[PDB]
Amino acid sequence: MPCPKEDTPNSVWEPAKAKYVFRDVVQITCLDGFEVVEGRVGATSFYSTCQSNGKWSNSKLKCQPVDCGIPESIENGKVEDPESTLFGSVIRYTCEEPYYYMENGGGGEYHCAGNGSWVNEVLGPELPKCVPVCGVPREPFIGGSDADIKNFPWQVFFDNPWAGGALINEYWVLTAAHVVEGNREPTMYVGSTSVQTSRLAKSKMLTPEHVFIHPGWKLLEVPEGRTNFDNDIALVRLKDPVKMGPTVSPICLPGTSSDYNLMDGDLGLISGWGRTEKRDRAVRLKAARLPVAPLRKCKEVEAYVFTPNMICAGGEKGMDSCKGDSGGAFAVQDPNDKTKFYAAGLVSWGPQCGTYGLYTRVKNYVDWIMKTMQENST
Repeated sequence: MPCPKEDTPNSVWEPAKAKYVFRDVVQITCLDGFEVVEGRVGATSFYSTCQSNGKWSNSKLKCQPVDCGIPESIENGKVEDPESTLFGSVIRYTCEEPYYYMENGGGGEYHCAGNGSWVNEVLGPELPKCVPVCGVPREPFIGGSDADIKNFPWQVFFDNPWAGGALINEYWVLTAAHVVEGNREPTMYVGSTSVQTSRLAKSKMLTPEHVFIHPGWKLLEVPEGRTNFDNDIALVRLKDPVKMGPTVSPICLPGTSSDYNLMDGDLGLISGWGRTEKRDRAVRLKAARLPVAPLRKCKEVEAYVFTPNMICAGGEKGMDSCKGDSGGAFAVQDPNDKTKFYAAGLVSWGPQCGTYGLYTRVKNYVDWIMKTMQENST
């Protein structure tokens, strides 16, 4: 005749009574995190009625923990294999270190919340973004020596003709305008210490979506006898993002602040496969270390123009800027972080090279760089 109230963890009954009787109707609500799964629904409340036989109409319907389900994956990241996916469970996202780090990480710890979704203390249900770590080479680096591609993972090799550039994120290569005014659809390659024309299908090719030449770059009908190198800078947007790894990763950009100004004597690394192309053998990457020198030098050899948008480097006899690929990066150690490199300069001055080098002063172009990258996103 009367209906007993059985064990009620996981739920609350309105009205809550000690002893229920025939015809009594009870509303049952599951506690947050709990549901009754029947058919296509996870019911969080329902009615049950006390029958003439003392059994409840919906006895045996039980509130169970919600399942947040198998965690979504992220690009350039992994999620540790979870012990359960039920209410209150904890998962941990991490990025592929050291080539990637978590962008404003909530720490990557998510928990299975009451409504069935994985949530993070700060991000709510948004997943972590894993973005490329810039500037830090796996293995760091007279007239110049032998290099490995690991010393300069940001080096982009251009091919027709031989030239260079620097990878600055997963979608963008930084290079000299002189290098691209000719080929608007440049062939680019990354990830190898050696280059061999017959052998290029083995080294990972980048495909250009579009080339952005700095508007201050004076265009010439006759490019071979260019006297003015002001604003020698350009951006190439790639179709596909670049996977980072021990042989490929971007280089940092300079800040706008004055500690990214250069003093005479400041050391920079240049790198490349050389000015003279070789079609019959393999050529290994080479590098050289050069001191910043005052611009008032860089005048021996009618007649070149010089602006504060240019950096001069070198000076002693055996120094060689040819080493030294066009459009490549003049790499200086970061002032706030001795462990990462940034592109202070891009290799300028066309064919002119040796003993002293000329470099586009990257710092004066940071605004234009960020603007282009943000206004040509996706």
